[PDB]
Amino acid sequence: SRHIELKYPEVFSHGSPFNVPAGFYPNLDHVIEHYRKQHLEEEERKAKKLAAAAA
Amino acid sequence: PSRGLFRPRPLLAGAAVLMLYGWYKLVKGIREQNELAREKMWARIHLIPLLQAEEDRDHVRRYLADQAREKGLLGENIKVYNSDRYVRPTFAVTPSKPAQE
Amino acid sequence: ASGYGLNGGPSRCFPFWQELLACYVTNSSEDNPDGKNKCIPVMEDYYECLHHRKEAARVRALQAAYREAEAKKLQENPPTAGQIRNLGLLNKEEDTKKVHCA
Amino acid sequence: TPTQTYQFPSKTVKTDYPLIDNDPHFTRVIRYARPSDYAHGLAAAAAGPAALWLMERISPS
Amino acid sequence: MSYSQTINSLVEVVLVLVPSLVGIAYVTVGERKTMGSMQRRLGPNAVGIYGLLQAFADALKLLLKEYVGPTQANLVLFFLGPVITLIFSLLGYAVIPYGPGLAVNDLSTGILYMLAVSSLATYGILLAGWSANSKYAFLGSLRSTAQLISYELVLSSSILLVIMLSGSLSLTVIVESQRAIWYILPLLPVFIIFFIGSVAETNRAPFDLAEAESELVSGFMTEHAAVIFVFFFLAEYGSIVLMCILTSILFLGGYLLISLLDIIYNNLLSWIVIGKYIIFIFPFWGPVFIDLGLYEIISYLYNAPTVEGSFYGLSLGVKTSILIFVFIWTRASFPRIRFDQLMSFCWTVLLPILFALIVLVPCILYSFNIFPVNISLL
Amino acid sequence: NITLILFLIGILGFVLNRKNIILMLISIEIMLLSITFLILLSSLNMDDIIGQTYAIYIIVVAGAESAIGLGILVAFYRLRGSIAIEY
Amino acid sequence: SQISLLLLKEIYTNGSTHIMLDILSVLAVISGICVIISKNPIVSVLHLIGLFAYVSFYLILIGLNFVGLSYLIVYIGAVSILFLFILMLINIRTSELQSNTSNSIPLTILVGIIISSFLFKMLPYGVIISKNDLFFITSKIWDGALAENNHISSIGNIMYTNYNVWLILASFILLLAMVGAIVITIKPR
Amino acid sequence: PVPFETLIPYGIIIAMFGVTGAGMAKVRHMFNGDKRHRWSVDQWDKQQMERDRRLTGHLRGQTDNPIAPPGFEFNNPWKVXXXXX
Amino acid sequence: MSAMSIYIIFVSIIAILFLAIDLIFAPHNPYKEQSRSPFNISFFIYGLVFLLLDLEILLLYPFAVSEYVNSAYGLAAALIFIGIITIGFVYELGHDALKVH
Amino acid sequence: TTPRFWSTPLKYCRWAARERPALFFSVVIGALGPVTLATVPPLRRLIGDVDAAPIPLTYPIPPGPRKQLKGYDDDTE
Amino acid sequence: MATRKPAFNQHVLLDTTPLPDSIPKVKEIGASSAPLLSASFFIGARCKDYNDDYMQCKNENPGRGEFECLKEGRRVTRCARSVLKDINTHCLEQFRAHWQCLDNNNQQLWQCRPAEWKLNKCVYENLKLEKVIPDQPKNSTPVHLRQRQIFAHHAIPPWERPFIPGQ
Ligand SMILES: CCCCCCCCCCCCO[C@@H]1O[C@H](CO)[C@@H](O[C@H]2O[C@H](CO)[C@@H](O)[C@H](O)[C@H]2O)[C@H](O)[C@H]1O
Ligand SMILES: CCCCCCCCCCCCO[C@@H]1O[C@H](CO)[C@@H](O[C@H]2O[C@H](CO)[C@@H](O)[C@H](O)[C@H]2O)[C@H](O)[C@H]1O
Ligand SMILES: CCCCCCCCCCCCO[C@@H]1O[C@H](CO)[C@@H](O[C@H]2O[C@H](CO)[C@@H](O)[C@H](O)[C@H]2O)[C@H](O)[C@H]1O
Ligand SMILES: CCCCCCCCCCCCO[C@@H]1O[C@H](CO)[C@@H](O[C@H]2O[C@H](CO)[C@@H](O)[C@H](O)[C@H]2O)[C@H](O)[C@H]1O
Repeated sequence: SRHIELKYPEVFSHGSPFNVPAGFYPNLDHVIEHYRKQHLEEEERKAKKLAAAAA
Repeated sequence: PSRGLFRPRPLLAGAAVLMLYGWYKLVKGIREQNELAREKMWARIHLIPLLQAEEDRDHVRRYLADQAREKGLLGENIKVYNSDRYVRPTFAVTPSKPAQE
Repeated sequence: ASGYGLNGGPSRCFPFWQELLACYVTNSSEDNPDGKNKCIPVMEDYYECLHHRKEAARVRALQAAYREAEAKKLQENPPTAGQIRNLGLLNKEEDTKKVHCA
Repeated sequence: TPTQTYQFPSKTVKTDYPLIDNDPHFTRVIRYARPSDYAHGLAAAAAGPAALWLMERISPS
Repeated sequence: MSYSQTINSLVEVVLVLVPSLVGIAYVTVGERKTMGSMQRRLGPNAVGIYGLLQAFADALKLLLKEYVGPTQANLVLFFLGPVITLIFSLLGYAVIPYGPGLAVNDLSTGILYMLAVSSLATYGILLAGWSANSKYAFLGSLRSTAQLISYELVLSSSILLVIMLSGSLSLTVIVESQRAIWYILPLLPVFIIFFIGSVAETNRAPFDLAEAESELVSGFMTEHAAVIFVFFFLAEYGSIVLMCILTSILFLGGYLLISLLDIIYNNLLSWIVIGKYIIFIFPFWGPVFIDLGLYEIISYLYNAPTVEGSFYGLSLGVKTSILIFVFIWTRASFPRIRFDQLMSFCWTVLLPILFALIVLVPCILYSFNIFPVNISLL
Repeated sequence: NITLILFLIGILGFVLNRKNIILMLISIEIMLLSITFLILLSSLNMDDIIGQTYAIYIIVVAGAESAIGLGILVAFYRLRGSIAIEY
Repeated sequence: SQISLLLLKEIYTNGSTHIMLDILSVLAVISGICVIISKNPIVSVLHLIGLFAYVSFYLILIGLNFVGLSYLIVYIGAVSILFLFILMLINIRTSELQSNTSNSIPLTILVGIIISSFLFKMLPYGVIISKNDLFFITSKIWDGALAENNHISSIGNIMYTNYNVWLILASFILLLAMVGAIVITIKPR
Repeated sequence: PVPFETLIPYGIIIAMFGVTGAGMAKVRHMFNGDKRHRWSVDQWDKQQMERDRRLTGHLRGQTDNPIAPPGFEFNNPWKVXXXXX
Repeated sequence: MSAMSIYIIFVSIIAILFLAIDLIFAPHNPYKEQSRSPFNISFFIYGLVFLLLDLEILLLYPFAVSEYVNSAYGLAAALIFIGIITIGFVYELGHDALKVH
Repeated sequence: TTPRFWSTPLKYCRWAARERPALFFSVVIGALGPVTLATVPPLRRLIGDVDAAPIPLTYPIPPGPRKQLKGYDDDTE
Repeated sequence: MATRKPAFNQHVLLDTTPLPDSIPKVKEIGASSAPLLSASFFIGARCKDYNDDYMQCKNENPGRGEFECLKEGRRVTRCARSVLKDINTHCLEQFRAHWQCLDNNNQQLWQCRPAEWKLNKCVYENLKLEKVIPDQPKNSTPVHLRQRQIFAHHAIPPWERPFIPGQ
């Protein structure tokens, strides 16, 4: 592997919630969509795995 | 010559009731302090946008002056960050000497 | 990179770190090896936020040109500090004009 | 529909069955437990003291 | 600001230090005068008109006394050791508020400043008994050092219970929080544990047996290292006064004084603009207070900065004095505890209770929604 | 630059020590102070409170090794009667 | 027309002097050598008590009040006291702890040069930031000042929640130093 | 009876604490411009007082003019340091 | 200058003056004119248990000035930290490690 | 003489309350902390004593799209 | 410049260079700290929408909001300037009485309730503007409308009554 997958992707949710200046935190909706795709693909892969082999 | 002033039963009862009264007065006070804090925060929130706006024009002013001071001195502007974000200055150019005073 | 600063938070360089983590996760995978190359500039911006070496280098140069430029031009009358402590005050309009040289 | 069904970045784990919760509440874990879980838990529980008793009878302390 | 900061700083430093030094010198006269009333005798009444110069003569007598310090391979321990003991003794005063924020330093971590100065104090006892030329006497200095470190934990664990109610380590904020109630009432056990710890920390009777047995084994060939130094005595009495002021800051009202204005407002209801000031009470009448002569002067004299500051100092002064009395009364009331017995009291009686209260108090604070805010308010 | 100087001092404490096993206890602590001071000064330079937390835990572990070390030194002294190396 | 950039001396919000840091660093170094050269282990520990206070003051003088006070409460208040106890009680003969330091003097030049010449490059720019000279500029913010916390309050905000695993592992380290130190030293019952 | 002569030292201590608090509040009142001093101050309060010196010249000066004077957009202080960072 | 600095100097100066009276005025004379025994383990234990409990109580001070935010989750963790340290105290109470009884 | 807790637990609790009072009531006060956390809040909400909302510690950004304001523009200077 | 609090600051750097002509200009607010806190609730009663647009705008542009949100900042200073002008035109006597009180009370609102109550009645009657602290508890009297203030240095006289908007 030349790619590292974060063991803890929840670091994107880190950050103090106090004394936050406006425009300090970057927009991470595209990060959220990458991790949403990944969850949906594993759900579907497993669904194909245990539904196309249980019939 | 036993006296009730030092008998354990009146003392524990007296000490107990004092602690409950003080614990009633602590409960009410901290509840008032926490509501005074709510009004202090909302008071600073309604002022934060006017105060930040006057700061923001000052940051735009000095940055545009520093960008010009460079173009007139070094012939161009040296890019520090590859991003277009405004980063608040760490170092500044300073006159060689302070005002006489 | 923790996201918590000395005054109740957040940390000054935390935006660059999240911008760097976002770039790596969303452009680099096992399919494309060179996706991480779009991260090279973003990492420099984060190494620069923490250490400020390139900014120091710009200022040392710009400051040397500024001092060598204001050390040779003719000076009419430098404003005293007391004059520049009355700048923008409600009753010292004469001193504000001198500071502004307008 | 709140319009943000997936709102937080989460770790996907390669497992064999569909994920229900990455972090269930304690009350739900007890509620969804099968009666086999109760036998298995009690069987293990008694195994500790019973090992110490059997180990006492055979090699006495 | 109006005038130079350096002048401001000097005026505040002299206004706090010089009146505190004259006070530490009358605590010594007061100990003797109090012990004598309780012991059916008199205190000092001869050096001075009412014995009020007794401290001055005793302090001056020591200064002019020859010192027999060995000075053998030590010219920095003898002449620079004890001097810094007195610097440490006066360092805690700079965080004392004589009014809201009226301190040399208004420090947010004021409590952790005082804990640091207490830990430094242990050295003076350990170094003072280092010059003791005796096997058992040297061990007594270690035993006194072990009494200080143990009762410091009692003092620091107890302060942590006030910080939980206050939310801050600023002595000003700690007192201002007590406008709701003095901390002695809701933290009654914690107060009586703090006072006992403070006497043991000061190494005063009934907790001084460790350093007391030292004078018994000197023999006929040795000497002590406190034969002429007023330094250690000034440090001792200064520590007692500072402990009493801290006890009054944390549990009594600090500088907070019961306010009559609130009591008279509730009772009075017949407000009159003609200056009569009729009262709707059973012992009331028609007062004849002069608007031009008395009420105008009284009202202005109430809000003058000097007057309000004077009654805040007098409040903190009365409460420190009451606690100084309890120190002297305690010394005149009990025998001495053996070192082993005091160590059991600290470690097997007062620390377990404090740790149990360390659990309980935040649990109650959460249960009644009474965690305070930790931002700058009050 | 102060943090590196003190790290040398603790290291040179081991360079110049043939007999003191007490001074090796002292030189370990000087090295811990230099490393904590470095983390603390770099923490103020990056606006990061997590460096202050890591410094705090290094102070706790440092005291705990002092307790574990001086206790072992007491166990050694009870049977040997000297803390001196026969060099 | 006249210089747009103007430099003035602050009057009532003028902070502290950088000089105090060069004084404290020089004092910290001087006492540092005196630790490793002193014949008596007692004097070395006293010079160590001196060093711990110079660093504590440097930290308080640069705004790290709670950690500097914590250093003063723990190192001078408790760690060094345990060092005085053991030292003032063990029988120490000072002649048996003295070694020929001159034999070791050549290796001191060698080790000092090599270690310093490597570690220095490793440090970040901001530790070695201190003729035109750079100055550090600072300005004010309002949204990030609404409810500013002292550092202890900020450490507290994250110490018992986000990074609570460190507290759990340290509590077990202290627990081990308690049980283990008593087991190796005391006579049971 | 009351032994007032033993109470005399206690009055001196109370009077000493009184004169410290009496005089300290007076000099801080004149230091702050014949106005009461500020106490539990934070970054906000300190910056609010710096802006009071921007409008009036005094850290405790006050004015309720909705329009800032000319030159106010230039006197915003940016503190310069040599070592801290 | 700062009040803290002027205060420390003044305390330092007073100490010098009291010292000077002794050197200037008090009389002076030029003439300024080996065993082994085991030490009690108790002395070690007093500093040992102090050092560990002092650190643990120190680690609790940040909780007291951050309780409004720590709240229930913070309370729980701080109680788990209190319970572990208490169990160690019950061990020194159980073995009379302080050797006081 | 002294009882055994496992053999007679209630008679031990009397002996410890009488013979080891500082220790016994430390364990008791300690246990009252977990009791108060499990009883008072349910009783508080039974009688209507609600918890206060958290106070604001960051500027309270409004959720949703911006409101597209009109007024107070450059022409109103 | 950097938001770090300074530790060894001895000098101030000013810059007389003005903003470029292209940026539309604004007149900055000239009220001090204490007048702003007296009118802080009145400004948030009227300027809340504009104050919220500005913060929402800067949020929508991360790292680029000082620029890119100038027009909105100019709208917040004009709206706040309109409230300060109105208090001066109508509530000047009570307004000064309030913030000069806060001047000698550590700028603490609970210390100056009687002055605020009289200023609240003037503003509400002249500008219809009311002070609302959001999310206050419902089982108790609002802290700002309470006859007794525990943490007040001076007792509130019984005849001084809290202003309720409509009674
Ligand atoms: C800055 C001013 C002070 C500088 C230092 C001046 C000297 C300070 C030491 C003296 C202060 C009083 O100190 C204390 O006085 C009393 C005298 O009543 C002594 O007490 C002594 O006399 C009484 C007489 O009743 C005996 O019961 C007691 O057994 C005995 O010890 C104490 O031993 C001493 O510790
Ligand atoms: C939680 C605490 C927070 C507040 C901390 C305040 C600390 C103030 C203490 C600084 C003074 C030094 O500490 C103090 O020094 C003197 C002398 O060294 C000691 O006094 C000791 O020596 C004197 C004279 O030699 C003896 O009369 C006395 O019997 C003996 O106790 C005190 O026991 C100690 O309390
Ligand atoms: C701490 C701040 C710096 C120090 C400030 C104060 C410095 C004071 C220095 C001068 C001190 C003079 O003090 C004086 O010294 C001399 C010389 O030792 C003493 O003289 C004594 O010893 C000499 C030794 O030759 C004898 O001959 C002489 O008979 C005897 O009296 C005096 O008794 C003493 O009173
Ligand atoms: C939140 C606070 C919680 C407080 C918890 C209190 C701790 C309870 C458990 C520890 C106490 C029980 O543990 C018990 O300790 C006592 C006192 O040393 C021991 O006591 C016995 O042994 C020691 C050592 O030989 C003797 O000095 C002592 O005279 C003897 O009675 C018991 O052998 C031990 O079983």
